[PDB]
Amino acid sequence: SGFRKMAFPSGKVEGCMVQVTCGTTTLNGLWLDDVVYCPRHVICTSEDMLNPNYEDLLIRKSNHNFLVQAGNVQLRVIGHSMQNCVLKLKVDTANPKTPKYKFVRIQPGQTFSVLACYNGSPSGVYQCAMRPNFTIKGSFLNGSCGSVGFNIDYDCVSFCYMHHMELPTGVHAGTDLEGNFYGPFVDRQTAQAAGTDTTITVNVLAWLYAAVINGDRWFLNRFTTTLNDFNLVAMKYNYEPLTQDHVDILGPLSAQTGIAVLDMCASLKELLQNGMNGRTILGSALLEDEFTPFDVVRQCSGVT
Amino acid sequence: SGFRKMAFPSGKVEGCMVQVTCGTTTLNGLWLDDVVYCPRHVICTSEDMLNPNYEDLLIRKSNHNFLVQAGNVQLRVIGHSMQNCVLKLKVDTANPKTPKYKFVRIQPGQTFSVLACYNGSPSGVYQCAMRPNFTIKGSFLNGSCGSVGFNIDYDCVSFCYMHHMELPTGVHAGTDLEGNFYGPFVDRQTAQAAGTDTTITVNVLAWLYAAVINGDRWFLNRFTTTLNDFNLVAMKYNYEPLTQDHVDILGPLSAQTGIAVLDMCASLKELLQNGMNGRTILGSALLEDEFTPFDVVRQCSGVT
Ligand SMILES: *C(=O)[C@H](C[C@@H]1CCNC1=O)NC(=O)[C@H](Cc1cccc(F)c1)NC(=O)c1cc2ccccc2[nH]1
Ligand SMILES: *C(=O)[C@H](C[C@@H]1CCNC1=O)NC(=O)[C@H](Cc1cccc(F)c1)NC(=O)c1cc2ccccc2[nH]1
Repeated sequence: SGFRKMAFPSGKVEGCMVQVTCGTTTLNGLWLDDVVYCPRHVICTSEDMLNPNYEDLLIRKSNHNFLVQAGNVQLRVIGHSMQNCVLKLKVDTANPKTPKYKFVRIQPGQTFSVLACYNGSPSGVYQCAMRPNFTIKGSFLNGSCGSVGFNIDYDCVSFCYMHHMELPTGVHAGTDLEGNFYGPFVDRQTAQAAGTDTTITVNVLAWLYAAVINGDRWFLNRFTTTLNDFNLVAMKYNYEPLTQDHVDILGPLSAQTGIAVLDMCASLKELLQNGMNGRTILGSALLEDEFTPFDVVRQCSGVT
Repeated sequence: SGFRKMAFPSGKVEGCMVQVTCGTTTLNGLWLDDVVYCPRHVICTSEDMLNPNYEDLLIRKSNHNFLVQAGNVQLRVIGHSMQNCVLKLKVDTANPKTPKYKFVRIQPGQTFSVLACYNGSPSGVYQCAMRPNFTIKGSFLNGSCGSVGFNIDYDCVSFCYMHHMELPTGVHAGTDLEGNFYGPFVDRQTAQAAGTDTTITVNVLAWLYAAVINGDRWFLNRFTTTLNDFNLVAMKYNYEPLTQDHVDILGPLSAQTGIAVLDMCASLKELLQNGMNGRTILGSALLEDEFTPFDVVRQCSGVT
C-alpha cells in the first residue's frame, strides 16, 4: 500500500550525463553512442540572446571551442551540428554506458522523470507532468540546462525532454531530443509567458481510483452522471473535457475497484462543487492531476 | 525556481540490488563488497511468523538454501549469519559496483530516498521522512522487502533503512542496516500498530522558507511571537515543540529571506489557527513537513 510521486530509477541516465562548456557557459549534455546532445544556447553570449542568428553563431565556432567532460575524462569533439534547438557534438568515443534508448515526444497530460544535473553531475530525480499549456512545473536552477526527462520501459530509456529555460511564472520550458520546443516558446529573449493552463481530468480520475485502492472512500457516492453532464461541470471548473477514450483507458482501474468510470465522475463533480470539507485524499487537500492511469496501475498493482 | 519532492539519483544503489530466494520466498538484498544484506524473515514460512525463533530457524539452513542472483548471474553463498533482524550472506565475489558507503541510523524528522525494488530489479525512487512515530509513509507491495533507503553525500551512500513490513494503517516499518528496527515494531505476527504521530514543526518552517524563496508571500505578517507562545500553539495542534537548536538550524534560511525565525513562527501560528482560506503554498493546500532545512537549502540554492 501507499501512493507516492515516484520517479524511474535514474542510473541508466546518470551514465549518460556530461558537462559541456563553450566560452564562459557551462551546462549539461547527454552522451549517447558517439554524440553529445545539448541546448544550442550554449554557444550564445548574453547579448546574443535578444536577437540570435544561431546559424551565424555556429559557423563561427570550431570543435575546439567545445569542452566536453565525462566525469574526469575530456572527450574529444570531432564534429558539431545543430538540429533545431539542440547541438549535436560528435565525439571520438562511444559512451560504453549507452542504454537502449529512444527519442519520443510526449503529449500534454503525460508524466516523466527529470534527472536534474549541474556541471554534468546528477543532483536529484523527480516526477513531472507535461502541462496542457506545454510547460512543466520543475525544480531547476542556473546551470541545469541540458538536464533531461525520460521514461523507462523494460530496459529502454525513452528520452522526451531537454531543459532550456524558466518562464517568468517560475515554470519551465524545453524541447524534445530532436530540439523541437514543447509549446510556443523560443530560445531567445522575449516577453514569452506560459499560456492559460487546465487540469488534467483523466489523471484526477486515475488518482481517485488510486485513493480507493488505498482505502480512501469517503468521496464515493451512489450516483452516476452522464459524460455530457460531467463535461459541463468540467468546463465550469477549468478541467479538460473527458473523452470516451479516457473512459476506455480507465477501464482496468474501474474493473479493479468495481466503480464505473461515470460513477467516479459523479464523485469528482461533487468534489469540484463542494470542496473536501476539511478531509484529505492520499494525503492531499487538493485534487491531484500529475498521475496518469498507467502511473496508478504500475504503482498500485495487486493491492486490489 | 520551483520546489519538488526530490530524491537522490539512485544509480549507485541500483548497482547493489540483488534477488534473494529461500524456499518459496523471494525478496531483495543489498550487495556491498562480498556480503548481501536482507531481512531475516526470508527464512520463515508463514506459520513460522506467529512465533519464530530465528536462531533455531537459521541453524536448520545451509548456504545452498540461499539463491542469490545479481542480474542474470548467480552468486555463490559461502557463509551466512544473522545480525539482529538482518541476514548477512557472504558470497564469493565482491560487488565491483560497491560505492563508498556508510550505515547510518537516522532520526525522526529526517528524510531519505527509497529505491523500491522487486525481484532484485529497481522499480521506482521517491523521497520519504522518518515520522516521529518511527514509521514511514512509503509505497511498497508484496516482494518489496529488502528495498533500502539512503542519502548521498558527495560520493558516499549513507544507507539508513531496509524495508520489512507494512502495518495495518498502510504505513511502513523497517530497520537500519544493522538490523535494528526503527520504533517498537518486530518481525513476527502481532497486533502491532503505528503509535500516535505528530507534525515535524522545524520542517514545516523550512518549507515556508522555501515558499518565500519561490515567491509565495501571502502568509507572511508583521508580527512576531515568542518561542514559548508559539510552542503553546504547537502543542494544541499536535506539532512537535520547537527548540532553540531548531531556530539555530533555520538560521541560514532566515538570513537568505530576511525573515526572522520567530516571525515565521507567527505566520505558522496564524495558518494553524485560521487555515489557508482557499489559498495554496508551493502547490499544496496543507502544511508540508517532509522537507528538512537541508533539503530546502540544497534545492533552493541561489534563487534568493
Ligand atoms: C540553463 O542552465 C538555464 C536554466 C534556468 C535558469 C533558472 N532556472 C532555469 O531553469 N537557462 C537560462 O539561463 C535561459 C537561457 C535562455 C533560454 C531561452 C531564451 C533566453 F532569452 C535565455 N534563460 C532563462 O531561463 C530566463 C531568462 C529570463 C529573463 C527574464 C525573466 C525570466 C527569464 N528566464
Ligand atoms: C516483503 O516483501 C513484504 C512487504 C509488505 C508487503 C505489503 N506491503 C509491504 O510493504 N513484507 C511482508 O510480507 C511482511 C512479513 C512480516 C514481517 C514482520 C512480521 C510479520 F508477521 C510478517 N508482513 C507484513 O508486512 C504484514 C502482515 C500483516 C497482517 C495483517 C495486517 C497487516 C500486515 N502486514
